[PDB]
Amino acid sequence: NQPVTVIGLGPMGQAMAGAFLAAGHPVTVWNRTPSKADALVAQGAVRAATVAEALAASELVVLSLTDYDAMYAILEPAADALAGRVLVNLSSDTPERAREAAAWAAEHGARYLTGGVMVPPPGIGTPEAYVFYSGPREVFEAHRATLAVLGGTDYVGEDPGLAQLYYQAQLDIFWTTMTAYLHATALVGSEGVPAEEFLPYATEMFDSMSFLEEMAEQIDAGEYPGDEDTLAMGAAGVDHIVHASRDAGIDTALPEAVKALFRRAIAAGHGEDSFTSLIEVLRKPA
Amino acid sequence: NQPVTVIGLGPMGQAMAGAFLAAGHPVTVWNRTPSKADALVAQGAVRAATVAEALAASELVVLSLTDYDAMYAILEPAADALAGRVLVNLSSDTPERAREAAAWAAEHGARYLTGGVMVPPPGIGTPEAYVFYSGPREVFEAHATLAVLGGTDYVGEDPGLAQLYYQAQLDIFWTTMTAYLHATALVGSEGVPAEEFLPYATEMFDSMSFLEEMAEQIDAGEYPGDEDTLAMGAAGVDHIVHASRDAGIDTALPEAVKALFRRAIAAGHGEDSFTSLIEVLRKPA
Ligand SMILES: NC(=O)c1ccc[n+]([C@@H]2O[C@H](COP(=O)([O-])OP(=O)(O)OC[C@H]3O[C@@H](n4cnc5c(N)ncnc54)[C@H](OP(=O)(O)O)[C@@H]3O)[C@@H](O)[C@H]2O)c1
Ligand SMILES: NC(=O)c1ccc[n+]([C@@H]2O[C@H](COP(=O)([O-])OP(=O)(O)OC[C@H]3O[C@@H](n4cnc5c(N)ncnc54)[C@H](OP(=O)(O)O)[C@@H]3O)[C@@H](O)[C@H]2O)c1
Repeated sequence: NQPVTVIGLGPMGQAMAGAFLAAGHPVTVWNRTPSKADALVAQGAVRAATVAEALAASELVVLSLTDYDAMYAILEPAADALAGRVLVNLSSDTPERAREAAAWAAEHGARYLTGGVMVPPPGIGTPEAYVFYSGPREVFEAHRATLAVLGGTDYVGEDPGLAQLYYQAQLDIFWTTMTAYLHATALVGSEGVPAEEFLPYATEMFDSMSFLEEMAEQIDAGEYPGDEDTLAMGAAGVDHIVHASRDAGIDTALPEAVKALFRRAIAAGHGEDSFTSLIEVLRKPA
Repeated sequence: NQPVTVIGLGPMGQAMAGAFLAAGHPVTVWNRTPSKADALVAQGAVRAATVAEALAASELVVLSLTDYDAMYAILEPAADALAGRVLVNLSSDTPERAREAAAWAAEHGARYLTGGVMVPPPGIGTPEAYVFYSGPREVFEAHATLAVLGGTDYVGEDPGLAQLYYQAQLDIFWTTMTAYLHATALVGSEGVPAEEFLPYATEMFDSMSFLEEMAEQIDAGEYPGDEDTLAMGAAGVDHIVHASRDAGIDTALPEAVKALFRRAIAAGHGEDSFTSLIEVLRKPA
């Protein structure tokens, strides 16, 4: 009961359009590569010939593109067709690029919402699916239901860049943690321990991290009471990891980066504070 | 019952000695700072007057010291008393330093078990604690007393293995903690409290349920890159670097991740699964 346009027919976009179509929403679609639409048009989507047609076809225009450079390459030549439309950009990019695009959309008559999808293309439309949303609350509340088709709707604030900040911070946890798991698996692997043999121990390590609330409370108070886990303690242990990694013939760049941050914080006088104090150097460029 | 000596009465050694004592073992203790044994001695522990008498008091000698340098400083002047003893070094150090110490102990007639303790001092004695052990399987099998401290997790004969497993677990711990704090600082740049983002970060960690598929890929050495290629990850890491830069936060951690992705792409893995990054992590630059 709401027309929807989907610019961007990549794995993600195709999934969104299909979910919109399977929810019964009128769906118009466009893509630099039309062949990517043959499937949805066969399922009942309208392949627009131009970007202008797609934009006019619906007020709600959801964008799933590689990056914002792609958006501007698509939409700028049709910028005079953006008036009245609501652009919901779900493409990954920087917060600042989102705040710049929001201003660009405004000057061209369009409203702008930023979105960060937290599921793979296949996950779109499942209970585990949720999308960070930021921008004008009224515009969000006006199109929440339509967007819920794709997954949970999580409005995080008015700043257009906030949704992407949340997304980037989550991927910052993800990729860095994945690299740590691979580095540790390589370390034990240097003595012939299969990855599937270390997996139980790695898995239980992550289940042991049930104290993040305490750390978050420390950060939010700006107080890092030392007690059972000084930063100096972690610094000594990180040195053992660096030295073990070297001895084992594996890469040392990752543990060395962690070590240098600990040294920064100790030089700043947090050695006796809780290791949460490390955030104080993480927030300050060296 | 079965005597046990504990050398090193810092927070961990004090907790280990207490556990042995509460479990009914005869316990002899030694520490460079003797005041730290007072509370234990008041409960039945024997304060050895000399390191060598501590070694002689029990065949099983548990060491809980800062590093292996502390061990040699303590034990070398008394190396002739190591004969017949079983040294169980629960001190954190490198796998190579463990192998070296095992050879030194054998030169003095002592057997050697390496241990890696995966709980803080308050965690000793819970059945939910565990300790990696490596060294002669017959020596580990003969020394029930160790279970007083927590689970006994024997990883093999190589004396370096227990510390290898331990350093790898701590590798995950500290790097993941650094990532959590950096990401928390990133959203905090715009005033999002850590306690508001934590629910989302917790979901992230609870969503890591594919590590098995990664484990099988590593063991096969096959990194089928179809769904999530390394190139796609690198592009995401670049946005993270740039967002961190724009936010005024330190970029060293994300730049370190970015450099590893670049190395893997330069090794031909751009279109492989992100697990292929292990091929650069297994080899120095
Ligand atoms: N799970 C996820 O994959 C996920 C999660 C969160 C966010 N995102 C964001 O959503 C995007 C889309 O998901 P994806 O990675 O599956 O697909 P993708 O490969 O990034 O496809 C992006 C889309 O952008 C289009 N495009 C790129 N450059 C263009 C240009 N110069 N002119 C016109 N169109 C251009 C592509 O058209 P063609 O099809 O013709 O190449 C394609 O439809 C991601 O790149 C990311 O930015 C994805
Ligand atoms: N959460 C934890 O505390 C924890 C958890 C798991 C593993 N570990 C590991 O277990 C070991 C024990 O740690 P801990 O918590 O007890 O604190 P610690 O400060 O590492 O232990 C200090 C102990 O080592 C002794 N020592 C240090 N340098 C010495 C030297 N040069 N000569 C003689 N004795 C020396 C101290 O003697 P004095 O007491 O006389 O000063 C004391 O008995 C460490 O290797 C640590 O990495 C700790």
